[PDB]
Amino acid sequence: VLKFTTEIHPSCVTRQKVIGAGEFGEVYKGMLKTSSGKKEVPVAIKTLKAGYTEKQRVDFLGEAGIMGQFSHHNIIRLEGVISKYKPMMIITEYMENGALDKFLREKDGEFSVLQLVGMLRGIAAGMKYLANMNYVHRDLAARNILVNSNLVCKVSDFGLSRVLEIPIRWTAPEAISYRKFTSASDVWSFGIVMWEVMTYGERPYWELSNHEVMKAINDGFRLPTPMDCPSAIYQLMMQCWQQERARRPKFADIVSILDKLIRAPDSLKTLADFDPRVSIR
Repeated sequence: VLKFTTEIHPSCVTRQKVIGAGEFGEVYKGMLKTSSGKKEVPVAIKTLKAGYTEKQRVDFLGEAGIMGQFSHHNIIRLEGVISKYKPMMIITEYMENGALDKFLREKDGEFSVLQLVGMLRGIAAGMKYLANMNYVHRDLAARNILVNSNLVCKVSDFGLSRVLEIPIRWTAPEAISYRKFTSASDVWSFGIVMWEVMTYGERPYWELSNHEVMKAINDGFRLPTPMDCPSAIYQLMMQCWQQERARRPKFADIVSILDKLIRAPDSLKTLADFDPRVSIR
C-alpha cells in the first residue's frame, strides 16, 4: 500500500516562468490550485518532453512515486503529477533560493556558524527519515538540496534513489568499487555535504581528478578543515568518512549530535585549526 500519488488536472496548473532547461524537459515556476480552486500554492513544475523512452518514463514517474511516499519537513513535498496529458509534469513545492551549493556560493560568508549547522541539522533529519523509510539516495550532494526563502534546506532529486535490498568525489569507497550503496554510503556523502556547507560551496578536493581523489582517500587522506569551522563539526564530518562503513555514524547519531551542539551553542566556539596554505609575513 503505497501512498496515492495525486493526478492533477491541467486546468489547475499555470506555468508563469521558465527557470531551467535540459534536453529532456524544462523546469518552470508556477501556481497550483487545490481543493478546489480555494487555495493557491506556488510550485515547481518539471516536464518531460515528447519522444521520451520507456526508461525515461519509469525514471521520471518513479521519482514522483518515491517523493509521494514521504511527509517530512526536510524532504521536498510532492503536490502531484500530470501523466494523463502531455507533456507530463512533476509538481513539487517551490524552493525560492534554488540549489544549496549555488546559493551558498552567492552568499559567501554571509551566514552564521549556527545557521550553517542548522542547515546541516535539517538535511540530516531528512536523510534519517529517508533511510528509515528504507531508501538510499545514492546522489546526496549540496546541488541536490533545495533552499526555500525561509532558509530551510530540503533533500531533492530522488531520480537515483532506490528501495534498499554518480560523481566519484561524493561517493563512499565501497559504493565506488563494489556498487554497495546503503544508508552508510549516504552518510559518507553527507560528510561531504557538511564540508560543502561550511566552505560555502567549495569544490571537494579542488583540482584533483577522480583517479586522484580515489588515490588520496585510499591512502587515508581526508578533506582538510574549512575555515572557521567548529572543532565538533569537523570531527563529525571526519567520522562520516570512516573507511569501514560500520564505523560511520548513523543519521540518527548525526541529528542527535547536531541538536546537542545547537542546544549549547558555545560548544561551537572551539574551532579546528585551519591549515594555512600560504604564508604572509
